[PDB]
Amino acid sequence: TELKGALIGCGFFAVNQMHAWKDVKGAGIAAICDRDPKRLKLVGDQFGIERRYGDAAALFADGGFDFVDIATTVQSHRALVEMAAAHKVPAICQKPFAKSLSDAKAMVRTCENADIPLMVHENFRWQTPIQAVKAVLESGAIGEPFWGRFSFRSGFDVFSGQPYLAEGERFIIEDLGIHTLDIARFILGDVATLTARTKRVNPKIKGEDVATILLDHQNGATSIVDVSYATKLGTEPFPETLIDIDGTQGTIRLSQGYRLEVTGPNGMTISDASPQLLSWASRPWHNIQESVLAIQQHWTDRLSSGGETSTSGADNLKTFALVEAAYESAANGRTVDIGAML
Amino acid sequence: TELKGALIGCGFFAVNQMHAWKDVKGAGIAAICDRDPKRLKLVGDQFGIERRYGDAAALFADGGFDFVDIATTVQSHRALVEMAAAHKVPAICQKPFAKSLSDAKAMVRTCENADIPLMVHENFRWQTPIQAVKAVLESGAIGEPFWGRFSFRSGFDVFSGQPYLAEGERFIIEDLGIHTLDIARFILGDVATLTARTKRVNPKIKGEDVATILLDHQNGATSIVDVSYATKLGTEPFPETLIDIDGTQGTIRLSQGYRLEVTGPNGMTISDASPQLLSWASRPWHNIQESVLAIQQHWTDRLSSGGETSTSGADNLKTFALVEAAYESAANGRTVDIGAML
Ligand SMILES: NC(=O)c1ccc[n+]([C@@H]2O[C@H](COP(=O)([O-])OP(=O)(O)OC[C@H]3O[C@@H](n4cnc5c(N)ncnc54)[C@H](O)[C@@H]3O)[C@@H](O)[C@H]2O)c1
Ligand SMILES: NC(=O)c1ccc[n+]([C@@H]2O[C@H](COP(=O)([O-])OP(=O)(O)OC[C@H]3O[C@@H](n4cnc5c(N)ncnc54)[C@H](O)[C@@H]3O)[C@@H](O)[C@H]2O)c1
Ligand SMILES: CC(C)(O)[C@H](O)C(=O)O
Ligand SMILES: CC(C)(O)[C@H](O)C(=O)O
Ligand SMILES: [Mg+2]
Ligand SMILES: [Mg+2]
Repeated sequence: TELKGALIGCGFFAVNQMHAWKDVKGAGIAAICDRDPKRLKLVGDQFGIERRYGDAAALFADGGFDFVDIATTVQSHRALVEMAAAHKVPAICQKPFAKSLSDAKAMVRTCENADIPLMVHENFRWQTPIQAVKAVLESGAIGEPFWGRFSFRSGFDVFSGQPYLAEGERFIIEDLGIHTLDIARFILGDVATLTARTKRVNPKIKGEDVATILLDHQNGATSIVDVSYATKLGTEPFPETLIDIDGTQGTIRLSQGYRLEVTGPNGMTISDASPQLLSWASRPWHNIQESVLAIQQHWTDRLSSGGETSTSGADNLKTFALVEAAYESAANGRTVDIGAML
Repeated sequence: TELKGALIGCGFFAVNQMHAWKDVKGAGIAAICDRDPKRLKLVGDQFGIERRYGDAAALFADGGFDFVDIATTVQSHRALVEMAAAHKVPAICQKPFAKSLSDAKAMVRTCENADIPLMVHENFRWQTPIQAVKAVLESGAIGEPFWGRFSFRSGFDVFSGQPYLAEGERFIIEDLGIHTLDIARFILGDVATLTARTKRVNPKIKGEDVATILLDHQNGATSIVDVSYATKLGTEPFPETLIDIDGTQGTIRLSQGYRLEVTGPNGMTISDASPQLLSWASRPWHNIQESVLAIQQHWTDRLSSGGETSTSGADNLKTFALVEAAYESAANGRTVDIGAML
């Protein structure tokens, strides 16, 4: 049977989510919503969507959908999730989850009280290369992991497609580090303590565009999360996340161009962990775009079976707390206890 | 007209220093000293040295040398440098400089009061690839540096050539990280604050074999110093230090195999930054062995010109403070102020 979705926020990234919902087996978009009638019209016509709302309140009043997909900017996330919980509509919410850890917890609390699933659309861990790093480590190929590096250093002009990124006092950790930190948790488990440093290099923005974060994982592992939008390389890696993992019996090295090198007791293997190229995908976004389909299918599968999602609201709190801790650490110059925040 | 040197400590690394002394123009070794008569004979015969001593006191009593090269283990460093100062003999001392920052400071003050040059033999910054990274950065090719990584991750059995490294409670930071931290200072300047984590992976050693360090440089830059002797790769990089620098106008990437990539406003260049393999050198140590010639020739030039050496006693205090601070940080879990130690 065929699940019916409403997408709220028909913006730049929502277009990818709409393409992917078409591709998803067992779900489709029955209605869309946007405050901007130019976007409502553009996306409605492109994807052949008849039901079109100028405000979310009216969309929820009319009903007719089994889940909601919140692709708006952060300012409206809490309100829209709360509206979803009040109407008992299962909700997907884009990152950043909320404006603070408090708002995030209240959002998780409200959805639990209404007994509806809540998933954060956190798609970086759903990329094919990141899945492959996880599979290799889980298999036992390199023994117990003790050290990692998770790197996203770019000079790509993200500000064209996403103008708001140049305007906030907070930029790179909230926008991108949120993903890289999620990957660190996904691969090496939850974090106990964290230390962070930030810098603004680009003179045309208001926010920090370089962040370096040292993680002490609960399992004993140390990792480095380093992110930059001021790194000028001869070959632009956007939007590849590069990963080094050292274990007691081996190494994983995910390097640029999706090359995956695994050394264990048996010896070295090299694999191509490149993503697929979907019909609607576009270089260099294709890795992210594939991961949109993966996470949207995952949601659809879990909604049908009754299980929890991988980047559930509850789980995402442990990612989001690292974002808020990194800002705190960067300002105070202090190591921050994550356990105490949650 | 050559400067006549005396070498104290005819151990395994001293062989490299003796070879290089032969190559150095304007200096040579006239006497040697070792407490072990087997080593005194081996090195004496190999290099054709007539004057041979069983103790440094008798050596300094007889005199007849212009400088002293101390290649003993750390225990006798303070005593030998003090003997040198009291006999007004310019002194080179192997790393680690001393057992504590306190001893090193007193060693520096004694040489300053005796009006004699004191160089620490700290040779990693004299490696051809590392000099190449310095030169590129100073040229302004990548603008002002804001971020760096300095990385030495090996699975190499250093314990055969140097069995004392397996014995002590302190291992990788004191032995290897001392170099990596010195390089970080050389490239990005002095450090204000420091945070460090350590781990023992290898079951068959007493000390820590993994260390990850975060540096806040006085000039505003942030760097990562990560060192490991428990890293099992498909190609062994021992003993290469891999360096990434990001600047306002470009990047530097010194990668495995002495590959030096520089991206700036005029495109990207790729060059070979590998060492000259000297007649007496031997792979893969030829990197370290060339730097022995470079630093000893440097000493000899500065002893003639009367200028301060690059890794002088006074300079090396600012590297040694970082080793001490890193052990402290790793035990405390706290960030350490470097300026308050000096
Ligand atoms: N990898 C990823 O998953 C990924 C990639 C890019 C962006 N994002 C995230 O997606 C979100 C949206 O990013 P974007 O670049 O598409 O922004 P955008 O500004 O292009 O789109 C937001 C849209 O939502 C509408 N909107 C805002 N508030 C609303 C409300 N209360 N009701 C109805 N409509 C509303 C706006 O009119 C706009 O069209 C952001 O939170 C961003 O962090 C995620
Ligand atoms: N890249 C480098 O610069 C590099 C490389 C290896 C070792 N080292 C350093 O060089 C030093 C020596 O290392 P090694 O591996 O050659 O050690 P080693 O044990 O081979 O050599 C030390 C020698 O000094 C002698 N000795 C000790 N105390 C003495 C005293 N009071 N008087 C006279 N002789 C004495 C010993 O008999 C021994 O032969 C160490 O401090 C080490 O940290 C530096
Ligand atoms: C990769 C980008 C540009 O930071 C995007 O905002 C994202 O969150 O995926
Ligand atoms: C770190 C090494 C290679 O073991 C050696 O002691 C050195 O200082 O070069
Ligand atoms: Mg579908
Ligand atoms: Mg000579």
